[PDB]
Amino acid sequence: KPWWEDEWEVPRETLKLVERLGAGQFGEVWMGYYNGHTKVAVKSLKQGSMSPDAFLAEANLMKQLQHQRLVRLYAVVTQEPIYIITEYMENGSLVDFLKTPSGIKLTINKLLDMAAQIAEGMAFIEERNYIHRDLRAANILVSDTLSCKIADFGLARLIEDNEYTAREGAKFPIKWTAPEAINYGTFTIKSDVWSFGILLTEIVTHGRIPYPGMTNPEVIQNLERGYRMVRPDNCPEELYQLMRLCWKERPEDRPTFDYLRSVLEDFFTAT
Ligand SMILES: Cc1cccc(C)c1-n1c(=O)c2cnc(Nc3ccc(N4CCN(C)CC4)cc3)nc2n2c3ccccc3nc12
Repeated sequence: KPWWEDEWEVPRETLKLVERLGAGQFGEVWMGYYNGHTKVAVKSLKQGSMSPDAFLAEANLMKQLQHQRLVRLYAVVTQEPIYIITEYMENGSLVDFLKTPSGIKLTINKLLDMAAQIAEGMAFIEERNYIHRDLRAANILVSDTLSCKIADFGLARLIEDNEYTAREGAKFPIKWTAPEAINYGTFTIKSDVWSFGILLTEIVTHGRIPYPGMTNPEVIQNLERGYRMVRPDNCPEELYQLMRLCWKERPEDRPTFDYLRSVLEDFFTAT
């Protein structure tokens, strides 16, 4: 819909940027207030850094994917500089939070709770025929009440058939991406499942980089041998075996996110 009819378009005057949370090549992200009282996160595009159409596509997707377990789109300002306003998550990214004095004290019970919350959000994405493609602790935001939500749908895509085929040039994080995606550029919800497995290791190690002491080619070599990530220190065996399900060779053999949610919730109540 044109901006003058779009429910999400709001006057730039309604926003007050208060604190910068991040700055980069394509712009900045700020904590701010909408109409003085509502705390929000604001992403601003650096004119010239990238296509505005590219910048807003993420916001347009989020207009389509709304759920309690996914960071919510709040509004957009489609006049340069273009802004994307969203639901503010007080405790930032999960990978960072798990490293704070608070995150460090979390019991395995709360870690499993969070893991299930994440699988819950993905189950929704899975059900709506979407894929995330960038599922990792860095892309899970934490609230002031210690609840988690899926974020950054920049690579997210509606799946019309079964898979999405990236471009022969597209590049992705080796340690977090499923083999089929790394080798054929083919993504399915099953690829996200693999990423979830990796994310589970990030949770249990309180943010440690997956495959400790290994370079990307070492990782690929070991995977091809049938090996999987070595058991993280202090990782409950039940959880480890759940991770291994996420890492099965055949995409089709990996479980659904609803199954993962279900199991993790049982793990939670058991602890
Ligand atoms: C707005 C937006 C549009 C499209 C896609 C996404 C993912 C967002 N998007 C949010 O929803 C989004 C929602 N909540 C937060 N909270 C938050 C609080 C403290 C810190 N910290 C912790 C303390 N250090 C000091 C500062 C950073 C970091 C984050 N941050 C977001 N951020 C970002 C924060 C830093 C850098 C980039 C960011 N992009 C977003």
